[PDB]
Amino acid sequence: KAYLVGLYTLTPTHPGSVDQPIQRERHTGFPVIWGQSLKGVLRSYLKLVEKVDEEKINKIFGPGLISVGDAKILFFPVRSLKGVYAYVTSPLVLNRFKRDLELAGVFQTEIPELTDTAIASEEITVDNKVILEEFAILIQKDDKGILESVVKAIEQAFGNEMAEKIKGRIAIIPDDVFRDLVELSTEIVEEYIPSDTLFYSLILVTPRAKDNDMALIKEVLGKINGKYLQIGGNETVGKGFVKVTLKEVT
Repeated sequence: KAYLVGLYTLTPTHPGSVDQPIQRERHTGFPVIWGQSLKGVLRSYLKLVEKVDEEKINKIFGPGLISVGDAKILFFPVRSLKGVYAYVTSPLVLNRFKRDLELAGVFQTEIPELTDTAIASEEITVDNKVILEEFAILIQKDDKGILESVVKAIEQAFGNEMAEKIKGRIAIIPDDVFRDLVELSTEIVEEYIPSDTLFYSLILVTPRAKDNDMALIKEVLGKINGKYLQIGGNETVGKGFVKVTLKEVT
């Protein structure tokens, strides 16, 4: 079995590997949080905040019994003329997400290719385009209900509160533009991912597990749903606070 994890940054963040740049995928340039880091904060959180038994932890995480994946960006917040900001994703991102769900053992609605046009909520459209920082991006008419199936996916994967926050404020952009945005619209004071970014990660149970272990895992891990964590450097000046969701896949 698999658990799906949502990470919503509440505060500018510099995860893991502070004049050094944030970690990115070698071939895309997308920001990412390594599963090592992530495992770290999850474990240490179950120890220092949840008071879980150290032994239950060693049975689940090691000194293991699960795999904590790299968290990957699903929605990235961008300055938007109409609306104040938009949740920007893209076809590459969405497909990678669908592929990851399939790996988890799971969303069967065709994501459309886009190269020069966007599909967006109406709430952020100045007819007839979405305007994200510099770029004005021409909008195509959503007549396949893609936004509502995506809002639906958000709701099934991260809950009502998250789907609510996002709904009305969503834009699907050409991939290259999305990549430009996430490379050039990072928070600089040095570099941070913005404070309304949404990440997702998989937790996978080993096939050699028995039902007692599955029960153990379900219990311990369920204690992170709806909770607040810190990740990255600069914790004392208010950076890296995130809001975690956890969800048993079917």
